[PDB]
Amino acid sequence: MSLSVAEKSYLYDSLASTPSIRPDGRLPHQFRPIEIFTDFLPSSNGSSRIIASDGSECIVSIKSKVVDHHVENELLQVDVDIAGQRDDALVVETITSLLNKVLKSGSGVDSSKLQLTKKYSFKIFVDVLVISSHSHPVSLISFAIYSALNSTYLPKLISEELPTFHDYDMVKLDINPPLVFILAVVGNNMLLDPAANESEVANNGLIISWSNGKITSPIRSVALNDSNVKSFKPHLLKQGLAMVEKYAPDVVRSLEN
Amino acid sequence: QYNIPPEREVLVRELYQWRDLIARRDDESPRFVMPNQLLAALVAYTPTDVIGVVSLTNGVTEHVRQNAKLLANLIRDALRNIKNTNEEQIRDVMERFSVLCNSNTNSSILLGKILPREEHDIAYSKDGLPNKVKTEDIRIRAQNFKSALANLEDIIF
Amino acid sequence: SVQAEIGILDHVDGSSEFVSQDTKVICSVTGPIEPKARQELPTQLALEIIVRPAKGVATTREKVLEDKLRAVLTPLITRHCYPRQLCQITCQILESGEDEAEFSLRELSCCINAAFLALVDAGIALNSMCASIPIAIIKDTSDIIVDPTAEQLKISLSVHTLALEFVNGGKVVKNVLLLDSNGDFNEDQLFSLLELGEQKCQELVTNIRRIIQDNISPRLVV
Amino acid sequence: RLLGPAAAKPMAFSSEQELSLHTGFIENCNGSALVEARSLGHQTSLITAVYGPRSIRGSFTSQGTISIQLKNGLLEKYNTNELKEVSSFLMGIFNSVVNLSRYPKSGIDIFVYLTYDKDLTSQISSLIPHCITSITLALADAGIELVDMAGAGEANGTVVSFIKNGEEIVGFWKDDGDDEDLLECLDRCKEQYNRYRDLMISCLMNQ
Amino acid sequence: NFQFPEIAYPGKLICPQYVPGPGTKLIQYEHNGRTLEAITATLVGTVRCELVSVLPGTEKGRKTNKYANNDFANNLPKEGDIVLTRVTRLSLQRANVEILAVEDATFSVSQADLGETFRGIIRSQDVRSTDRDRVKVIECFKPGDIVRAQVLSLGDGTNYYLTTARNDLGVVFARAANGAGGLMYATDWQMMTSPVTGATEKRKCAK
Amino acid sequence: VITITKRNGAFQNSQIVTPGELVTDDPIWMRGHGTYFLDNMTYSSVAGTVSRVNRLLSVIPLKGRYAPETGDHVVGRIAEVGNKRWKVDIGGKQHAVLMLGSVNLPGGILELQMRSFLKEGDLLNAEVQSLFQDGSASLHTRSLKYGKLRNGMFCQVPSSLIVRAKNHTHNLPGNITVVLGVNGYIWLRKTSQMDLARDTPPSITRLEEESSWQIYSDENDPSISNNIRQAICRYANVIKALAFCEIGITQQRIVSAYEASMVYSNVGELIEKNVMESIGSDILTAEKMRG
Amino acid sequence: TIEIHPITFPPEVLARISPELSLQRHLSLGIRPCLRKYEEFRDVAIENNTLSRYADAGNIDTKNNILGSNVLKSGKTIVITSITGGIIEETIIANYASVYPVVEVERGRVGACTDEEMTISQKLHDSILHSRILPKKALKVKAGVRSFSVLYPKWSYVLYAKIVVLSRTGPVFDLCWNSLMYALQSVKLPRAFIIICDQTKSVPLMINAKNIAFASNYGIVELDPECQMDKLNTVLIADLDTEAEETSIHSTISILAAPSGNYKQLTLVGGGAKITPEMIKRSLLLSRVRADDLSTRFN
Repeated sequence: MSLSVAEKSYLYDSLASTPSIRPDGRLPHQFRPIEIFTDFLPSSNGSSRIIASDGSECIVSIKSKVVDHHVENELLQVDVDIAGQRDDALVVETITSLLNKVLKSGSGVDSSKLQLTKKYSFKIFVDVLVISSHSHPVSLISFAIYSALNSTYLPKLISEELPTFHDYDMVKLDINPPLVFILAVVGNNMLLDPAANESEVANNGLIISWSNGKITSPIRSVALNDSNVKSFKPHLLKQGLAMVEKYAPDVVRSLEN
Repeated sequence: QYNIPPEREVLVRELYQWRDLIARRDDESPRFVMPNQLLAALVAYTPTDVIGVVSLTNGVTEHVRQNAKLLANLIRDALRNIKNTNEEQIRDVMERFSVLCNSNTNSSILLGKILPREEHDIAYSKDGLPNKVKTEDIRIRAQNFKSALANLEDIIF
Repeated sequence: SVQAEIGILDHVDGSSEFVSQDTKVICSVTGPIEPKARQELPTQLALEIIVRPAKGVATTREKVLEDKLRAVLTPLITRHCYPRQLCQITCQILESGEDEAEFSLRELSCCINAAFLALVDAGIALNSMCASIPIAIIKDTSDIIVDPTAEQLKISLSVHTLALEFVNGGKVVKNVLLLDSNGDFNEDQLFSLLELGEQKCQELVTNIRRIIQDNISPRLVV
Repeated sequence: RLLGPAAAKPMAFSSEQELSLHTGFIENCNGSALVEARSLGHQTSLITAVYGPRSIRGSFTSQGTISIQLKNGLLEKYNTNELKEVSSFLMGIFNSVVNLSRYPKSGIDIFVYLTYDKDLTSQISSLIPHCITSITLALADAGIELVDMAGAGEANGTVVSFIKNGEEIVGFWKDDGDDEDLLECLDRCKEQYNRYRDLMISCLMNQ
Repeated sequence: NFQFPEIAYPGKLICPQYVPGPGTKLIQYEHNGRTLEAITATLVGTVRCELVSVLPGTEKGRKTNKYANNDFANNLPKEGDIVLTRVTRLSLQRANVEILAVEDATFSVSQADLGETFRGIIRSQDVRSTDRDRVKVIECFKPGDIVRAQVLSLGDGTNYYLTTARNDLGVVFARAANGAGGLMYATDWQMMTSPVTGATEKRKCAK
Repeated sequence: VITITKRNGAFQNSQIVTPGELVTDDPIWMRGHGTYFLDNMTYSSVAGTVSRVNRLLSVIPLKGRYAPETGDHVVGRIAEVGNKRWKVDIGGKQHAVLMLGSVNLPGGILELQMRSFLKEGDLLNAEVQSLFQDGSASLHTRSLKYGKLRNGMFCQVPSSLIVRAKNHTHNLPGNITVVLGVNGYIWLRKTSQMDLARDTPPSITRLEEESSWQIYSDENDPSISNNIRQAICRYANVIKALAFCEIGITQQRIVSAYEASMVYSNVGELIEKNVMESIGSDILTAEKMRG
Repeated sequence: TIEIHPITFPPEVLARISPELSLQRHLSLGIRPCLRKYEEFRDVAIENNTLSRYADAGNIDTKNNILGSNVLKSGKTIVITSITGGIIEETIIANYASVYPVVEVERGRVGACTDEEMTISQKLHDSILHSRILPKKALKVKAGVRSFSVLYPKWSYVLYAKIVVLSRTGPVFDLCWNSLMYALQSVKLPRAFIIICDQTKSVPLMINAKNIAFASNYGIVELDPECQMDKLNTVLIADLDTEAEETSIHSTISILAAPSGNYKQLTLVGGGAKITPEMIKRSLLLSRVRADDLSTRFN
């Protein structure tokens, strides 16, 4: 985004006060309406398209491949491609390396839920395509892969020889997909799910990962803007971190529906 | 346009508005009664006397000659007007500074012994053996070059 | 005996084609022309040297070929009389005439001669003239021979590419432009070939002058 | 760049934390440093160079722009995707420490070379606290202004960078590890940050 | 007015509110009480009192000039400063140059060639002191000459505004035929001649 | 709480002319916008409706951007600073130019430090003075009413949803002043001293106004009422709500939707898509079917 | 006839406004801008087998791939030369091989390989092959079969190289060559069985120690009477360094000298001053002593 310094001081003073007045007036625990479409790519096992309120749209496709897990290290490879950005861009490889950690085969998702024979297993290819974006999309892609993995169907196994699969029947992918949230701190107030203008005048940002009803390992604290970058008190680190522990079940109840 | 000091803005204002009223009185163009060439000349010479306006070096128009006594009286009015406006709890916060201040070797592991090595120049003798030069030898040559650099004050043929 | 033709291209200021044994190199010179931002020099002329192999793309093998050819033509051109200007000098090797992977001396010797010829046809200020020859020694007789063939290189111990500079009717040698060598040699054999290489390049410019006169003279007052 | 023939295959074989600090020894850039850490079965040896500040032609920004880049050295070559991930985390920290408002219309380029990363038995978590202490020494040698020293520590994957004697946190990084290990991981790095903080000043004051 | 330690490191507190300056910034700290405006040094060097400023480097580093490339990058040419430039481009009504040094005598070497270096423009109206409207810049400067020109208004969108309308300003070092000849020396006010070659070239001399 | 709309199975949920068809064969017409003449016959270049005003034949396209016309009160931010001219982003097909002589300078006739008081990204309002050959607009700030915006928040609406009225700016209850631009750039700020004192209530050859940089300063008002800032956030939602329901924006419909927001009495429940369709329907039905 | 005083400048800005003028003023005193005399070199300090898996002959590394290393430093430049290993299956100069270096000079820039990085990588490959250092019979693999129990009595070795130059101040073509010759003598070829390499067992590389050589660059500078006159006198500068010398000196001589009075490579560029046979013989003899000190510096 790009704003004027006159209105940057207005949003900074309005978000750092004790009432913590938000631009659109939403509460610090509220979110923006999101539209999610699933199951529309027959050539893929799973698929999802997510549309945000500000115009950010992202498409996720899921493919599968039988590979020997004794020689294949990671079974969940995420390929991120942002339109208008190079494949070797600095902002693309960071999310590519960050999503590979939130969906690591064994850590973020247990490999036992996609094993076949004692030798072979399914490898999940998560292809991400960001059509448009106005803020940090790591939280939007997590919502897209969540609905895509929960709407994925893989072929059923028939059973040391090469595995055979059924022609008609296909089993559902029962996998708990981790969730990623973005939090912005403005002076001394926490903001869950910031906007393009909120994250532009914020002091610092927080990335929390949620899996199996708990805060899982891959978390970050990357700055949301290079202008106003300030250090935060450790009491703010645990405030927003414990804040998602109260409202994330309300997110999953509305997302897993 | 003619580079007139901004301090004389009160003078050109009186002459421009008088030029406009006379141009409207006799139904003439403002340049017919006083062109921009003559306007800049009246504000520069500032003719106080009745002769300085009519006997100007560049020449005047018919309206300036007939109204010579009036314009020579206006510059005298503006000259005396432009000259009229020119004349007219520390120790309580210092102790907090000193009480907060109370809250406050391996040479190498792998490459720490090779990289921080300073310059070492060597010389080869006639037989073929290295001769390391001391840091004082290169220092003698340093001041010998700077002193001989600022001692050039004459050039011959 | 070598063959050479001048003025063969229609869309460059100067063109040339140097043929020796089996190596054939076509060069193209264009200048002075408007340089780019990163190329323009405040005082003297800028050079854009580009050589290309016969097979495959331009790898790092030809990059050192450009840097050595650049050092031969840079002192040969009066650069100071073309301030803030550019001159493109492209060398295209049609036939290598040797082994590209094991050798690269005959192509450097032909690119130097082909570039100098194209610099003459384009009308660029040259302080002197140039001549380059390849030199190698057979491990059998251990004697110095000029322009060795492709079979004579595989048996050679050390290779040489001597480039000289001639003035005063192609007789006086002003300075040794380039002498690139790789292999096994000593100081006794260095001057043993440097003296022999000076008289083989003297008859080369004498042969170059005859060639560049049979073609430029008819185009002038004739 | 030769790389050799493509038909060739690579070889396949079937408490206390020592620290070393240096600075300078580089003439290209303005300020440099070299940190080395040898503890248990893992050694770290990386070089940091700061080429700045350089005035940007045609720029009109109100404050400076930091450019941090991690480059693979010669051993334990990480993936390029994770190298830029730590760089973006390093820029998110140093954008709050380096006085950006002092250098308008100019940028600062950081070059950290993880030359020798060795393990003797995410592996990048242990190297992050060593990269932060190498840039602060290099930024101070280049005459660049930094608001207080910046250091970090490791506590089983969790990497937290503090400032102002550990009063306020500037950055937070965690990979792998366990669950509910927060306050203990903070204090394990809080006392480790002070271990790296005063050691940087002791090396930067010697001659 | 000097009870503080001699040397200072980034983060060391100096004195309360005193005024800030080069190497300090008003940072409010908290020690179980109200926030006090503390001036904190952000450079490695000694503190000086006049006006509070922290100058980088040691006294030996200032005399030996160990921070050569660090001094010019931190001290930008302000208004009225007299600098040493090099002619790069010659236009009909201007002359693009390249700032190489700046004085307060003593100077400071610029950045080491490649771009991203400070450049300026000497307008034809500010070349000479008399007849400022009609001049011939081709008779005043040549590409590759060191020119001593004083800066003017800072419209630094890309270049700087310089002037040579004085006696001690102009070409201070040049060579015949744009570097292809011998070193020339300034004789008259607009006549430069090389002793060995004997050739004369019209410049804007400074003697 | 979150409201997530879900789907499954699919990817998603006068005279109309198309480009390439014949609209008329009568040569006695004036070819307008979205129309190309050819072989004494008229064809349409875009898709839309046919308009026949006088002898001017033109096609009104469906999705049309902002067309800059002479004498339009617009709002735009500076995109770049050039040689004595600043390209401002109005939202049209190109960047509108703002010559240095089109704004009030405090120094006057007495200095290329243009970026000092007006850099890139700064928001302001002005009026279109004229147009260029390619359609680019030329703005000017020769009035005290036009100045650098501050003490508020910026928002954007589609250009085809702004109705042209007499007064471009209006004063709203709650000490709030709205600035409606025909380009679609709205500025919601607290009422200043100017919009409050003017929007609501022979030897003379004219003189020049003495205006300082007091209107170009980036320093906003120090003390803004907390009760007023919550009103601005309540105005930004109801404006984007009417734009979500393709409703024309006028001064009477801004204050009408403001009373409907008091039923919920919270500025956070307005971002939902269900409450926007209801408040939008409460205006089209309780106003157009009652008067 | 003429008498005009010149304009003086401090030595700091003298090298910036004109590297040619600063270079001529030093040679009038018999010194160089590098604070060195005419035929003075720079001391070196090397560390072989320091970054390799075989650093400790008793306690081998658990996870390492480098076969040998050499941290060379001459003056203020730093050269690091590691060597990785590979293997290819196969089915007078042709009997010898070479190395595949990846020169990466760090100067503070980003992008692909510089023209300098690609010229050193090829000149190193061309000098190793012509000097005959690695015969093709030394790359063969005595591949056995394990059944564990390994036994030893077509496959051939492929040797890579990565050179990282830091704090560059001049032409580093000679520093990378000397650092490679040191790093060559420290690598060990791991044994291979039936293909998998051995974890601990290694074999020393068969390097043709007869043809080993070292690098040394020189320069021919032409003076001038205007900086402290029919004709003039030229001097020879050994081991060029600093931006002043590399920019102004347009006539250099870089050579590879081997023991027993043998030479492996010579480049004779005479762009600047005239290269007389006097300075040709002097550069050759001055390099034979340089190669004797380097080969007998630490080993």
